[PDB]
Amino acid sequence: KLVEQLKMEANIDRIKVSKAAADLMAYCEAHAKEDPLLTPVPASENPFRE
Amino acid sequence: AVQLVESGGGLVQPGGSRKLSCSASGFAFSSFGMHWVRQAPEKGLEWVAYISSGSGTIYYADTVKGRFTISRDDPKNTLFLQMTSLRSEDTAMYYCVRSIYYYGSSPFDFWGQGTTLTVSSSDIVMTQATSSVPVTPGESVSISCRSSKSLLHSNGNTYLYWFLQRPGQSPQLLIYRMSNLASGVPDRFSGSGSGTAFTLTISRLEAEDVGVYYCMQHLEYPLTFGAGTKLEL
Amino acid sequence: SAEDKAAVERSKMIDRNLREDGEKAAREVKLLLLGAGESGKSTIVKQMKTGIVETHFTFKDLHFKMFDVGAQRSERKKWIHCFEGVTAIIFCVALSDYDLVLAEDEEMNRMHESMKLFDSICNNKWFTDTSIILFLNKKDLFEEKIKKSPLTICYPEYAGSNTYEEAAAYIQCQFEDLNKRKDTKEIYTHFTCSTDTKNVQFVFDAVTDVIIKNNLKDCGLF
Amino acid sequence: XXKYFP
Amino acid sequence: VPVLYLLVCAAGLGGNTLVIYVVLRFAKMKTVTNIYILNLAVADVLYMLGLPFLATQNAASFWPFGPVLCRLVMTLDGVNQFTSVFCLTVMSVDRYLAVVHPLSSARWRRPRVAKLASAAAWVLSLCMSLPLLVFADVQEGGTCNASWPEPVGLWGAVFIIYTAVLGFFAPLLVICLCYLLIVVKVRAAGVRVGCVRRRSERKVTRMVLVVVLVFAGCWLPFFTVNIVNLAVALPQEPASAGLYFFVVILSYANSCANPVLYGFLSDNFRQSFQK
Amino acid sequence: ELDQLRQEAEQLKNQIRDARKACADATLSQITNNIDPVGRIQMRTRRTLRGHLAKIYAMHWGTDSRLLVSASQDGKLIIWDSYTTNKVHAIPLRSSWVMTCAYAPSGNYVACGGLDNICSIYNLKTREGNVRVSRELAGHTGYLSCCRFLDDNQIVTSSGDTTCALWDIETGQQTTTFTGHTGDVMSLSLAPDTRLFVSGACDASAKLWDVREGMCRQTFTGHESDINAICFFPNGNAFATGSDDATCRLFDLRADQELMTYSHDNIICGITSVSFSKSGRLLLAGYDDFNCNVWDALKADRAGVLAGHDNRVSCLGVTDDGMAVATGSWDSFLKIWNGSS
Repeated sequence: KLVEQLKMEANIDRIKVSKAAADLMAYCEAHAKEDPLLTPVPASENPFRE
Repeated sequence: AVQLVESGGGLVQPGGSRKLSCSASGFAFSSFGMHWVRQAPEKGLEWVAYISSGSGTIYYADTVKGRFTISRDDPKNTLFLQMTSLRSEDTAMYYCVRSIYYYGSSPFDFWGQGTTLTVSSSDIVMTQATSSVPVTPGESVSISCRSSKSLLHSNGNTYLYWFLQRPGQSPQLLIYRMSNLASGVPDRFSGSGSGTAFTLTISRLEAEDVGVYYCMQHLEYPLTFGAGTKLEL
Repeated sequence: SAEDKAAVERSKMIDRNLREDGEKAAREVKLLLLGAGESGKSTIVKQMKTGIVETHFTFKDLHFKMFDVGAQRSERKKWIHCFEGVTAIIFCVALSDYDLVLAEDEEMNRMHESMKLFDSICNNKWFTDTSIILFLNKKDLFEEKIKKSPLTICYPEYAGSNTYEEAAAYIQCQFEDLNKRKDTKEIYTHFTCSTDTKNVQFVFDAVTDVIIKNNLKDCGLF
Repeated sequence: XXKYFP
Repeated sequence: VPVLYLLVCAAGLGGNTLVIYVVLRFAKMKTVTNIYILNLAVADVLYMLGLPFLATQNAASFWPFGPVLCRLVMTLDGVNQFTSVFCLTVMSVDRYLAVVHPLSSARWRRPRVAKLASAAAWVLSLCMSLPLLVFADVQEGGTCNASWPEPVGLWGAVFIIYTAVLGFFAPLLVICLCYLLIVVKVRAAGVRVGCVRRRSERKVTRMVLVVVLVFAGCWLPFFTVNIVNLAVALPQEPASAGLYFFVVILSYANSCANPVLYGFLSDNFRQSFQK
Repeated sequence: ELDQLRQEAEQLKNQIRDARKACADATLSQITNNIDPVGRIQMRTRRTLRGHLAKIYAMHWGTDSRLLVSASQDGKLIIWDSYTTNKVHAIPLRSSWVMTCAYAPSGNYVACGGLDNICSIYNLKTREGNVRVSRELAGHTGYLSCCRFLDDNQIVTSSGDTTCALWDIETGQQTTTFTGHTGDVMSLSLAPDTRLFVSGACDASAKLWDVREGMCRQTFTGHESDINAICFFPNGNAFATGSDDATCRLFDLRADQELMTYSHDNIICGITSVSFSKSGRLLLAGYDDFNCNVWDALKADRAGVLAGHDNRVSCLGVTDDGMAVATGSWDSFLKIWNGSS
């Protein structure tokens, strides 16, 4: 009962990861320059210029 | 519950000395930097002295350098200011104002009630031609000041401090850093500007909002005040 | 700015007060308490005065800090490494629990469980160099418990002397030699008695010994 | 004497 | 003999540099023991730097015509010779603060205080080397030998006796045998109440006794000869010159054995010695 | 009865396993081939927030990406001005056994969580001159393992017991309790939308939950040992878990499959902490082998190392704007890294 009513609660939309890789494909541009780690940031905007 | 009350003021024979005691309660003064601000009658405010959190940094007024000394004591939780050789011009309204200095803090927030001192018988300069603007309550009021040099520090903080002095009361911080509202102040007050050009904006004027406005600079070691806009009935 | 200078002064004030607190904290000796059930961990937190009991029993110029943790009915893997820096581990074993098998678990006279616990405790990667105090919790009643039933169903290899000398010469040695790393760490042992202060004097001596040993490893001469 | 012969 | 002296000097310099690199260049700092080890290592390697200058003993005076003879070498060498023992004494002092009084160490020991004591030792280093630099008489005969260009019967003797005072009187006879107090206290109380096996005796002896013995043995002849010949002057024979040929090497023995024994043989720094 | 329940559970297990494997082919390695693989981050230590004197267990940044909170075994909680390495606040703690901590969305309550089983909340921007404890969230039996913040009044905490709970700070009572796990719940993360929160446990399984209701949305499995670090993807519909089995597994919120298992043969030690960069591309995991590590989420390759820590790196977090990363460690140093070029 306790596990019978909780062993299956994911019936929304079964989709393929290969088809859903568009998430990362578009995230490559969603955060392209905002994050300094992937895209080399200029040192002027760097707040940690030691 | 914050309560800064001053004592040790009144009439003193010329050439004497007096100690200005600021009693602090309702807050941890040990983590707060204490200032002393003067105010000549029918005139603007003026700086007496300042002590940093822990007494590791001190400053003094150019016109009171050496003559005035300021000493705090955290055990007893009170602040002292000893002055010697009281001149005739050393007659003004003295205010005790706290300030905590850390990132995003609120310096010059709570001002004391103040005590008066009377006697018997380079730096930043203010250029304010207007000092009395009769404005009727109800509509927008725009106050502005002038500064000698630029305010934008490499830290990005334009250290401009606005204050409102109510008739028969103590000054209150309206917008510290020229852009950020203080605590316990209605949102109708506003202030914005770029470097030397800035202004203070109020959407609506209340009956209690009457009072003389003031501007303060904190970029350099001296904190020069000035005679700001005064609002009449 | 004058603001940033005051912020830096405040940060230096925090540095000073915080270093003072850390140097004071350093003087506090820590003792993780790991006796089993029915092991008189109580007799120890009582006469020397949810989740845990950080008993501060600083008594002889030593800032003692005994963490009695027996209320955590949870896996010990992910909170025992928090005691990496600790002077000694005060383990408690009930000697009288040498013939009482677990009613539900059907254990081996409630001793192989204690032996497994001691092996697990004395051989963690986080307790290689941490000394262990061992307390014979119920030695006083073990003399009576051995007069009617002996130590033969569990360990027939024991010699037998009909006295507590046999107890010291049968199971205490087994607990001592169970220490795999006999060089890095020392296993102090004591009989948990009703003495007013010996039960804590042995602890204090073990702390002072581990302390000196650690100081010898601090000035780069050990 | 010193670091040499006397 | 010059080849052996050069090899010994190079080995000592390399060992001290390795000790400094493991302590300072490996970021293994901000500990008073590490700071003291770094100071002693620097003092010993800098002291070593003067040995190759005196390694070529082919003529009376060295090839430099003054700028090196008494201006720099015979001043820095003496200063370092004093400051190395001045770091050994504070090493024993720090040992006493750690093992014996751990209840006030960090109150009386901080990286700031360690740097303060290091600078104090390095500044008392030139206090005795000032006569070796200001009162230095550039001698056309010999490499360099100053004492006082004036009355050496008293001035040179006073310098030598005060050198002995600053090299053996306090720093050995007090600090270096303060090490024995640690082993005495351990043998008396640390083990007797706690356990039965004397596992805390042999290892600590094979540290304290060996340090005391090596330092005294390789550091005593240099001053015993300088005191014996002060009154009973040693006659000039090739035997005396040959004896003095290796005595300086044995004086260097202290500064080449200190980096390996004082801060490298113990496992605490041996753990970080690798990589 | 019991046999019937076991049969139903086995039948349900087959259905969910087949559904997870029914995602077409989905050869991750074959299809995940893009032209932006991080070669070497080589982040240098821009600042060293020295001052902690014990193992550092948790660090959390601020909404402003400038103030960060840090918790260590010394019973100290420090708010650093990472911009200029200044200690804005130093809150002493009643319990020196913090295992996790956080910053309120208003960065005004930096409540942490420890083995005393209570999150004591600390008011930052108070009228008084000191930071004081406001309310303690008592009612947990196990050790608090991830104590987070939804808003100024809502906090959800993970405990040692196999149950998580959502609280009301004003009243101090659990408005909800989430009890679906079986073993020691070790970590818990909040999605950006603050509608679902995913928590991992020692049962080698992670489960989402609904904050409003109190029912687990769905479960995920696959780890061979106990989880000790979980974090939400910036997208909000994904998360990666760091277990003691020396691997990191990425699980989508909807799909029950594993995107990638980040591990290497040379590492025989588990992951202690996990955080994410604002790009959803730089998974930084604090391993037990005395140095942090930087994993990309696409190629599942070690695209960076942060070998600046003397002892085991125990916590790390990335700013809200991706500006920095403050990896704390058992060597008591918070190294704030920023890439330079």
